[PDB]
Amino acid sequence: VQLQESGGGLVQAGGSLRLSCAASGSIFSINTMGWYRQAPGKQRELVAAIHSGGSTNYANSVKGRFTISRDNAANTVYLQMNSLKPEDTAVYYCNVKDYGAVLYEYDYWGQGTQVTVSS
Amino acid sequence: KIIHLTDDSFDTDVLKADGAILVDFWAEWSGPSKMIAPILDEIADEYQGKLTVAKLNIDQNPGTAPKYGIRGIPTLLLFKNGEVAATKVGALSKGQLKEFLDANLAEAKVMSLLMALVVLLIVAGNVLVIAAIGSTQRLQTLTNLFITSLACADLVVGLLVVPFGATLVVRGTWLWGSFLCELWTSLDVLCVTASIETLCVIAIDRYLAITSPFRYQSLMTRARAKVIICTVWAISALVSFLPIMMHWWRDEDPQALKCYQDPGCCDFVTNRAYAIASSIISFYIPLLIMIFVYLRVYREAKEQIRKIDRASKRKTSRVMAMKEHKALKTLGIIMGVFTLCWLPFFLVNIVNVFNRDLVPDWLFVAFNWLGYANSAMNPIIYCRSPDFRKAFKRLLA
Ligand SMILES: CCCCCCCCCC(=O)N(CCO)C[C@@H](O)[C@@H](O)[C@@H](O)[C@@H](O)CO
Ligand SMILES: CCCCCCCCCC(=O)N(CCO)C[C@@H](O)[C@@H](O)[C@@H](O)[C@@H](O)CO
Ligand SMILES: CCCCCCCCCC(=O)N(CCO)C[C@@H](O)[C@@H](O)[C@@H](O)[C@@H](O)CO
Ligand SMILES: CCCCCCCCCC(=O)N(CCO)C[C@@H](O)[C@@H](O)[C@@H](O)[C@@H](O)CO
Ligand SMILES: COc1ccc(C[C@@H](C)NC[C@H](O)c2ccc(O)c(NC=O)c2)cc1
Ligand code: NA
Repeated sequence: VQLQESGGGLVQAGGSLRLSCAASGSIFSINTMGWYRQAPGKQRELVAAIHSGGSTNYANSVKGRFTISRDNAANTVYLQMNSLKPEDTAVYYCNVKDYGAVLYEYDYWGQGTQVTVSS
Repeated sequence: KIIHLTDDSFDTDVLKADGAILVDFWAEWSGPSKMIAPILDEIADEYQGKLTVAKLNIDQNPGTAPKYGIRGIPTLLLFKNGEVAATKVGALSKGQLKEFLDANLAEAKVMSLLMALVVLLIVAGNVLVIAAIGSTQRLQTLTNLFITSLACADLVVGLLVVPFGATLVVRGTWLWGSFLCELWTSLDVLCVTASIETLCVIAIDRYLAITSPFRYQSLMTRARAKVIICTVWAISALVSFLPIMMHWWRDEDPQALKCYQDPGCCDFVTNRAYAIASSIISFYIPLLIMIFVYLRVYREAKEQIRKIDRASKRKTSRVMAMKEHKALKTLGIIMGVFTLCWLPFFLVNIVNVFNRDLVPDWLFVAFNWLGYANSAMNPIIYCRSPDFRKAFKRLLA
């Protein structure tokens, strides 16, 4: 299983980016695809997550601005990031929580794609 | 090789006989006695040194068979040092008779060693799980709280319930007196009820966490998990100690009253109400919850494949990958091992309430031992997580 990350980079404050993570490999039908970020000199934190069932969960910092969706067929998750601020600058990581073990979840992590918002 | 007994020679050939001797009572008129004769010829050769085969014709020598209470023929009495070790009244095949002779010739030694490994697996397995969760910070999850409840229930089964059980089978009598019979019986029902009810709670925990992960985080707190655990132990206590210690489980039957009066007897004899109520609360309600819950995990995962195929626009039809086949195996092991171990005992237990003499005492006790085996299985089933495997290797030097 590989998590390929695209869509990051440099963008002016007030601008938009659209992150995409295409999960190529065997994942259980039931899973939770998500975006985590690690800002410089901070701990990794959940940005947004979407369950296979279609439930969503967002950090309060990114509510109203950021929208998480997944591809209808493929294991690909999209974070449309609008009204970006220099606070949002961080290494963003794709995550897949696979539920195939039933008694535990397995984690997969992306390498991580840099997002830098300038003022 | 076969001895051909008379009435006079019987004391010298059989009662004063060196070692093990199998006596066949047969007749020339009896068709089932002709059927066994060529099988005993093969057994006399194959079991040379282990036993001696002896035949007594009842037509020629009628005086011996009434002394041992022979009601039917052919009847095979195995003698060991002047006394009748084992009995039968029916005709057999060579394969069935080999098994009977092997079982009674070896002085039940397999039976006692098999109890020893069961205690060792339960104590080793469960101490290792509680240790792993207790020691490792990473393992102290909400699910592993319910795993810790289970691990304690099964541990107390290995340390106290199975040992005192083992002794009653070996000695054939209760050596620790009326009070500890009642206390031990309560501890058995408490820990078996706590174990099987916590399996049901683990099913519900994993179902919420898998199907509704964000709802599960807010809905299932550490405080709520503690209350659920405490409730399962409270229910287990009120089905085990409260009824057994206050004599509510007692049957009125006089043959039952002889067991309650005798401190040597520790037979598990229940009224109809306790046998039903304890079986429903300990096993059947937990079993129905687990079937219902784990079915909705299967249905969710199957329906989620339907959503993927529908959204392809008739481009690809999905097939079962490695992850789906492993999930379906795990579901098989959970419901398979739990049901194999405990359904026979609790099925037989509800059958005794209807007709008492239908199922033998050995089968009942044997199925209760199969239930105790589940306490050794649960560590193997419920602690396969990478984090568990890392911690287990770290604890073993
Ligand atoms: C027979 C085998 C049945 C085994 C399962 C027993 C389920 C017991 C459930 C239970 O204890 N509760 C959860 C479901 O009702 C009660 C809580 O809802 C209640 O304590 C709330 O007030 C919480 O918010 C406490 O913080
Ligand atoms: C989710 C529901 C949770 C409640 C569970 C209640 C189920 C058990 C109810 C019950 O007590 N009985 C089940 C039916 O037997 C009755 C028996 O305890 C017993 O009274 C009778 O069987 C006869 O012995 C009486 O003469
Ligand atoms: C924290 C939640 C507290 C609930 C505690 C009640 C548990 C359910 C009721 C109950 O205790 N029983 C079923 C009701 O009968 C089991 C036995 O008490 C009873 O079956 C036997 O004592 C009789 O059958 C003897 O004739
Ligand atoms: C890739 C394939 C993976 C294996 C999946 C097969 C499932 C095997 C488990 C199973 O289904 N049962 C175990 C039976 O031994 C039956 C139970 O689901 C249940 O039906 C029974 O507990 C009740 O009927 C008892 O009244
Ligand atoms: C006839 O001689 C005997 C003597 C002792 C036993 C063990 C028994 C206490 N084990 C109890 C069993 O492990 C168990 C656990 C939970 C339950 O709810 C019920 N209920 C039955 O009515 C039963 C078995 C047979
Ligand atoms: Na007694």
